[PDB]
Amino acid sequence: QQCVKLNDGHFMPVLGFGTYAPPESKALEVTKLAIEAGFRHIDSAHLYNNEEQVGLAIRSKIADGSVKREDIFYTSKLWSTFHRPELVRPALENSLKKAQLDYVDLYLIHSPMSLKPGEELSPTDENGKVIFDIVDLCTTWEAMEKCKDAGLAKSIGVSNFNRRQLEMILNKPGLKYKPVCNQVECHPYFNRSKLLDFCKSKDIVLVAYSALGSQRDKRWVDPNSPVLLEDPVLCALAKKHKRTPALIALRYQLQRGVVVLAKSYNEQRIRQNVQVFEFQLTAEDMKAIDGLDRNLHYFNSDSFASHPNYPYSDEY
Ligand SMILES: NC(=O)c1ccc[n+]([C@@H]2O[C@H](COP(=O)([O-])OP(=O)(O)OC[C@H]3O[C@@H](n4cnc5c(N)ncnc54)[C@H](OP(=O)(O)O)[C@@H]3O)[C@@H](O)[C@H]2O)c1
Ligand SMILES: C[C@]12CCC(=O)C=C1CC[C@@H]1[C@@H]2CC[C@]2(C)C(=O)CC[C@@H]12
Repeated sequence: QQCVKLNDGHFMPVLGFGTYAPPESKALEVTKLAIEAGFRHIDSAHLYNNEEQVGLAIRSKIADGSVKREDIFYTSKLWSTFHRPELVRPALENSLKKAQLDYVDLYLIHSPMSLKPGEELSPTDENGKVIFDIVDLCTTWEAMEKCKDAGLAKSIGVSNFNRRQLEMILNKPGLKYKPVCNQVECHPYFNRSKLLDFCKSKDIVLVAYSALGSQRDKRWVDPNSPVLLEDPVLCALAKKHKRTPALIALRYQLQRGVVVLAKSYNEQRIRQNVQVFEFQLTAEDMKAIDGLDRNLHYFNSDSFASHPNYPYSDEY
């Protein structure tokens, strides 16, 4: 409903539902709850191994008449072991086959860190470092363009790119389509203000994940890291507005022109998150939240920090 117009003329709802949870179905149940609560933008990926269940949930809410297909904005992502140009369309077609849909609304390069092709999601060496691939990302992008022209994806964009990595695509000779979006880690402890200003200058929408502080998976999160939603400024703002620290975090993104994802597998929290549209943070609230920035990415593991194209080496 509240939507941004993408640089390709398509529209994306500003609030999105995060479908990923740790390997520990449930995806089916909570995705239907999300749609029932009012979410229209649904975020999945090959990586999540949940596209059958998320696709099922969406089609179920269309079949029962709750929504029409054109009312749902469905995103999947090309996994980093499928960057070689010849793998891209088959990876999209397989995503579509799993979801049982004709097209995705949005197909993303999940990460700028190409990995060796194969059946493993993150092939790693004896030293825990990912086995990386040298495929030119511009050729991956050209294959994404062809997926858009084939009608298999209404829009195409990227995820986890820094400014440099974005400029590589933007500066490609023969570029047909700019990415519509860059989906990146973004929250009050890592607000990406410089990258956000850059994206806006290029008509690229910044889409925030881990907007509620991440699920803190022991596999990649520093257990030392502060819990975002325990932040005392966020909790003081929540008390002032009679909302919750989660709502304060989501609303912050909306007011700075960031499209925001929120994962919840809890029925009460799913319904709560749609309340982000019900209230407004003041100019001073926003400045206070801006002051929380610690440049803190919660995804913080050697396995990927070792990768030559790790986006967090650059200033932004
Ligand atoms: N492109 C990428 O590389 C990338 C990376 C990470 C995530 N993502 C996407 O973004 C989505 C969200 O990111 P995220 O998974 O890191 O999670 P998140 O949205 O930051 O959520 C963190 C935790 O917040 C809790 N929560 C939700 N609403 C709450 C509320 N109102 N009050 C208190 N707690 C609340 C949830 O726990 P409960 O489930 O118990 O409510 C959830 O596990 C993912 O599911 C995925 O779709 C993409
Ligand atoms: C979640 C993830 C996937 C599969 C896996 O095995 C390990 C990780 C941890 C690091 C994540 C990566 C996805 C790519 C990320 C988001 C970036 O662009 C920087 C941090 C990096």
